Amino acid sequence: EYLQAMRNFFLDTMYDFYTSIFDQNVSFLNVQLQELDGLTLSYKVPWPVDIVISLECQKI
Amino acid sequence: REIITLQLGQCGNQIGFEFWKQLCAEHGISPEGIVEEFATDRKDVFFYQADDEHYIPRAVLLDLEPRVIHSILNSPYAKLYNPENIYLGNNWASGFSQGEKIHEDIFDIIDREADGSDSLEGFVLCHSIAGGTGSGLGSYLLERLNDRYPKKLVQTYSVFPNQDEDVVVQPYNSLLTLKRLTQNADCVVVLDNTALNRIATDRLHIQNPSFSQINQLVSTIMSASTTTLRYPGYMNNDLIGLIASLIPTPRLHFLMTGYTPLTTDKTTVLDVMRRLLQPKNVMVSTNHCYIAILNIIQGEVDPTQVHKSLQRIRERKLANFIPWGPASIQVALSRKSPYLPSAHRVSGLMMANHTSISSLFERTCRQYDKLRKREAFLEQFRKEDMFKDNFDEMDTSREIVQQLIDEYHAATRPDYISWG
Amino acid sequence: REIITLQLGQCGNQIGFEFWKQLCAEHGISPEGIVEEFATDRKDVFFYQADDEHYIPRAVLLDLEPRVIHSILNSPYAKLYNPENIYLGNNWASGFSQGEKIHEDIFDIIDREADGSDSLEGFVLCHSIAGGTGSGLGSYLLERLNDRYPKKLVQTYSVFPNQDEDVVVQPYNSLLTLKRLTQNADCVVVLDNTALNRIATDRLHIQNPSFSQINQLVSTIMSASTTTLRYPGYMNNDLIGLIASLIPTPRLHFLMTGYTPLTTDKTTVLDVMRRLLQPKNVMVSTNHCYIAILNIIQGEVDPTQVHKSLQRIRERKLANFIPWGPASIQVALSRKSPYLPSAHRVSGLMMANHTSISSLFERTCRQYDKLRKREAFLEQFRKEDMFKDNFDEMDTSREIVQQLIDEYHAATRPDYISWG
Amino acid sequence: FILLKPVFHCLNEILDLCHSFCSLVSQNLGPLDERGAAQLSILVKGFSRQSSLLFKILSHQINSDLAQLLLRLDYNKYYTQ
Repeated sequence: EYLQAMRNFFLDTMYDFYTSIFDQNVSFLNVQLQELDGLTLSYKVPWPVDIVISLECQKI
Repeated sequence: REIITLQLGQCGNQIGFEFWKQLCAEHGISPEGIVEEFATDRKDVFFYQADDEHYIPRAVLLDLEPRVIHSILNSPYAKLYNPENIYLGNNWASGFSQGEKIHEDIFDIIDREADGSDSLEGFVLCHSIAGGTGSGLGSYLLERLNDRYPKKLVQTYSVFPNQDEDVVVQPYNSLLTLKRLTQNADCVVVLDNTALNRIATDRLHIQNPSFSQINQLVSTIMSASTTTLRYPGYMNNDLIGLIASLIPTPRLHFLMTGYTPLTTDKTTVLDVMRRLLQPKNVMVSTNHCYIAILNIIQGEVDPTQVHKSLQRIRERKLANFIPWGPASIQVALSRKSPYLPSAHRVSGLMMANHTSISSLFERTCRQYDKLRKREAFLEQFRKEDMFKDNFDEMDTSREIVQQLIDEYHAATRPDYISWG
Repeated sequence: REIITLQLGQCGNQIGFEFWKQLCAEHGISPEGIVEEFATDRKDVFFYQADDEHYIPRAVLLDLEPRVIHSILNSPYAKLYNPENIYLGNNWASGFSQGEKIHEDIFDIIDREADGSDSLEGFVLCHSIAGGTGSGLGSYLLERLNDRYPKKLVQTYSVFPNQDEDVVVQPYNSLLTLKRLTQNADCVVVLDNTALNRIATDRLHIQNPSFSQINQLVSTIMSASTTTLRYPGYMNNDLIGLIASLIPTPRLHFLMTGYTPLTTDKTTVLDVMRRLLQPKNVMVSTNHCYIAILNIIQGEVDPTQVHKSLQRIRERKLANFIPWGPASIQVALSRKSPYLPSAHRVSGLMMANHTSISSLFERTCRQYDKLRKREAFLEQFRKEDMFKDNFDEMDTSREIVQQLIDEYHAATRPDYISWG
Repeated sequence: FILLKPVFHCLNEILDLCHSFCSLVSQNLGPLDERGAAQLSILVKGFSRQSSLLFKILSHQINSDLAQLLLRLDYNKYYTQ
């Protein structure tokens, strides 16, 4: 469930997320979310899946 | 603590009757005074606890030359109150002079009721500005009340006379009344006649019977303003604690009110917050900016959603006010009353200090000055004449309201360290 | 984003009722408005989310002199929609004039619904060209909608009146309507009466009850056109992103549609692609050549086979179109809906811009000119008379449709750097 | 925030200054020219400084605690201070 959901939380829904960035503040985008070069990305990994899902996997 | 209500003026006695009827329906009270069969909640502020638990309303009706009081008399709700608190020209100075000569016995009635009450907090006033008989006598009583009781609170509910014209002398009367309201009152709740009339013509399709509906509107507003006291929570269950946040300075004490359903006979709190910040839900009419905003919610609320709603509405910046300092919105919660059928149970109220009413006052300041300049509209009334042969009290009130507008416009600026 | 539907004309209200019934059956919705017991999928475009999760259809029904609306009224599906959006001569100018005088309240209803919606994307139109009452009033409303909202999209579903004759004045009416559709609409979905009638007589053995079947056909087509929005994938889940590919130029905005099963009550995608390129699966009637072709597939698809199918059909050259430039076929995929029994689950749709409809328009251009030349077929209608005493608006529309046919035939040429 | 020592050790002063203010202001109903204003100015500057300091230390990990910062942060008043 986590594995399917992870690539659904980046790579629909995220199109709305990017259209706001199309037209600063990183906390603004979270609030817009919850209801071209560069960017920062972040998402917490829980421990029982962190023993399979790598941190460097998030980079790729 | 314990609050006594005073009601004067024809519309003021109308809304007082409607308010007491609304609270008798709201609480477990029969229209005889008897507690209902199915009656937890507090009735120990406006209702004396009598012998058969008779919640007798703590009200004093003041009138002269009664007409509508006779219609109050023949009613099933004429046995809820009137433990003999009823005591029997359209000029300000006329009502002032008439209240002058009978100040003693009505003050004796007030002292009688003060002795009847164990504690005291405030005298809330039902007033109609430039209502004819209510004008002048109401200012006189307001001055007397501020004189005799320097330890109590004065709240004023009143409507401001604007119907887009009628009476050529009423701006003078309302100006003198406003001078008295600025100096001799502690906090003022302002209402507009044309705004409520427009909303009544909006949501319904009436043109004449506006009084009968506006009574309901003001009753709902006033009861909503008191619900957290009437239905005990624990945030601001005193009047003074509520009023302390609303008044940022003793010169600005006029409060703008709304009501979230224009008609309520299952949206979330997020939606109706957005609705309430829209001015069509606001019932009182450079940039005009709020100083301090408060809201009160009563309904079926989830406690996490109010936090995230405050987050999102804060980020959306639908609060089009720029203060001069640190003042912000304040949230409050109240209980939905039983025994009343409510669809879309979420209902809210707003109390905000907004500068826009200055413009409305400025409209009257323009009008009165115009009629002062042409000088064909004072009409030479005799009560006005021996009360003041030179009519410099009108100049005094003009001075005060000019200072008031300047204080308003200094508050509009991003510093209030400078005054106006 | 959020799309509001408008429905007018007798056949337009028929297909609107059938469309809403089809979506209520398609989604987990009861015909009372209640969510079904077994209900993931989006209903947040055409269905308002009401108090008991009541997916109330975002629809405005416009009618005058109602007949079929009474049959809508006595239905179990009269409780799904109608939150009071229903508001109660066969000439274009008659319907134009009648819509002129009541433009305000219906525009007020539109603004009411716009306020009711949080977001907005488009107004999709259910229209019948030369349907009598629908003609003229529909053009008027289209002009009003383009005027008031320059930021929104307009989609038009309509049938083109051809039954091989009947009414001698309808080519005039359809010509004026086409002039309005060219200028005051953003994208047009065209349908032919005789083509759908011929297909209905083909796959079945009916001759009269064609309406009841054609409702199903258009409903299936329109729902298929919206399925990727209604059932969320991630390719073109906005209207505007879908429409952007389909329109190659603002002068050509008419879209040809098909449907891969002529009857669907286990072939592969390769077969039905070959079927869809055969014109018997196409439902709308030198060389005529497509400019741009799109297809949408919903079924049990293997993702490698679509690639190799595109290879083989590309090599077979069953795409008998010669463009003037780089435009090619585009593929899209959608989800097969649950709760509906489907044998041969693979079902597809096509959206293509084809020049052949110009000839159909030319047929009307021939007819109207013929009836203009003999001049015994205008019939001297009075609405047409005071609306235009010289009848030069018909000449204006003739000018526009001539320019349109010339633009068509310039697009047929292998350069569009030259115009027509 | 009692377990966290600096934020505790400035909110104490935030209470104490209000106590000193309320005691001082009740004394005279005319103006303070007897060096009540002298202490009041000191109190004003220290109040602004202390509030900004504690706010900067505070910015635990709960929704409502994050919420109460932003009402003061409407105009970044203690953040432009």
